[PDB]
Amino acid sequence: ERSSALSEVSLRLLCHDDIDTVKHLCGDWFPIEYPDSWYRDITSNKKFFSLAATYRGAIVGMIVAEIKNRTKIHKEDGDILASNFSVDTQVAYILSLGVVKEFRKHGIGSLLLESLKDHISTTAQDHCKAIYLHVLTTNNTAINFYENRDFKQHHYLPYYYSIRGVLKDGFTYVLYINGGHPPWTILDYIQHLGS
Amino acid sequence: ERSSALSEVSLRLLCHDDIDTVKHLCGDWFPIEYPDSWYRDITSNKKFFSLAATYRGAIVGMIVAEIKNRTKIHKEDGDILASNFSVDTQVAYILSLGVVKEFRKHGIGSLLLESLKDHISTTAQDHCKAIYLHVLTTNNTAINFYENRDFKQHHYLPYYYSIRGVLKDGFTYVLYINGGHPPWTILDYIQHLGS
Ligand SMILES: CC(C)(COP(=O)(O)OP(=O)(O)OC[C@H]1O[C@@H](n2cnc3c(N)ncnc32)[C@H](O)[C@@H]1OP(=O)(O)O)[C@@H](O)C(=O)NCCC(=O)NCCS
Ligand SMILES: CC(C)(COP(=O)(O)OP(=O)(O)OC[C@H]1O[C@@H](n2cnc3c(N)ncnc32)[C@H](O)[C@@H]1OP(=O)(O)O)[C@@H](O)C(=O)NCCC(=O)NCCS
Repeated sequence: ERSSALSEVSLRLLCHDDIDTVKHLCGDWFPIEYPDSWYRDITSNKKFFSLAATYRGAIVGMIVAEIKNRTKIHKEDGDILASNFSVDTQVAYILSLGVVKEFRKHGIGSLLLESLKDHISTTAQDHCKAIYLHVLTTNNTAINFYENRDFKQHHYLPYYYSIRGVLKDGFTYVLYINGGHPPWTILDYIQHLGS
Repeated sequence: ERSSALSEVSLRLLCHDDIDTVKHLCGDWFPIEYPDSWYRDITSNKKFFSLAATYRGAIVGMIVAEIKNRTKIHKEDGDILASNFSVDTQVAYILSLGVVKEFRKHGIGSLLLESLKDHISTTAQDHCKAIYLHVLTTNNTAINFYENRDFKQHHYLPYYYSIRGVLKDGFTYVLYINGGHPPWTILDYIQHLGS
């Protein structure tokens, strides 16, 4: 019924007209209060690669990412890349990846991810050295999907409580590309030089 | 009427019985959703210095702070102290400082702050090197109060949007004590050595 769904899937960019759909689908995945401005920006601003997967013409999945230089990484994740990667080095952050529950396990998520990788290759060549993202600790399904796709769990991010707001805990997950890697400790060097 | 209010003010620790009052007063200052567990912890856990100011026996102000080693500072604020301050160095973070609006400008906030400074001296001696806190960009009144009290604006903290949650923008404000200072740049050294 839905069994054949991948054969009826097309890829397109998000656009302003998609905002209400995007609110609905994102809200289903994640209980978080993004402002309208966030939705307008991700849907309409070319700084983002925002790609939808449609089934029978209706969005059933999306990936939203930003390719940016390493200085734009928030300090909590600054150490995803070693210091010997210069300030000009690029990374891609995945703001959102999701697929509608009924449509999961048909290969849509993988297709979206692959599409982003292709986009990175054409757009940034070998300059981009990591793709990174955040997952809630609770998301067993997502973690499995990413781990199976070579993403590594970089570190735990704790609950954050402040006047500015509250953040749930999470993990940063990173796929390294084009030779990227995290900072190396004394032992890491001892190993490479040693052996 | 309220004019004489400081003469009728007493200081006491927060306790479990205060939680509903604390929710009410904090909520009036800040629009943020702390979980019940946060309130239980700040009211009852001795890891925190949580001090209330009462007028006619009722809480009209409070300060909540935690004295902690520097490794416990979140990475966004790691650079409040220079690297030559060892890992054993302590800082105090102010989780909350507020006074009920009608009772403001009677000296209650200053008293709470001074009390924390006294607590730090007896508790940590000269080991604590900074007191730091966060304010929303919107808080003109708080900024004035802190700036007048020698706190410096260390840096801007941007809006944060993620699956984990949303944070409003803010500033980190720091008072240095016992010789504490931020990292020094090449020019900063050139100046000290130079002149
Ligand atoms: C993680 C997620 C995106 C995966 O999407 P999918 O669309 O489920 O991804 P895929 O279908 O490509 O892969 C899922 C599994 O199905 C398998 N699969 C793909 N097609 C299949 C098929 N036709 N028949 C059987 N299995 C299939 C894949 O091999 C994969 O298994 P593997 O990891 O063992 O290889 C999805 O679980 C999700 O949207 N979760 C919500 C995550 C979230 O909260 N994201 C951000 C919040 S805004
Ligand atoms: C910042 C804040 C705590 C200050 O409290 P206060 O109780 O107002 O502080 P004080 O009364 O000590 O000082 C306020 C001013 O009144 C002056 N003052 C004190 N007593 C006075 C008096 N009796 N007559 C006239 N002025 C007086 C003080 O000198 C000070 O002015 P200055 O900065 O020019 O010196 C208060 O504005 C507040 O609670 N703001 C909300 C901040 C917030 O959101 N905090 C965290 C959110 S959880």
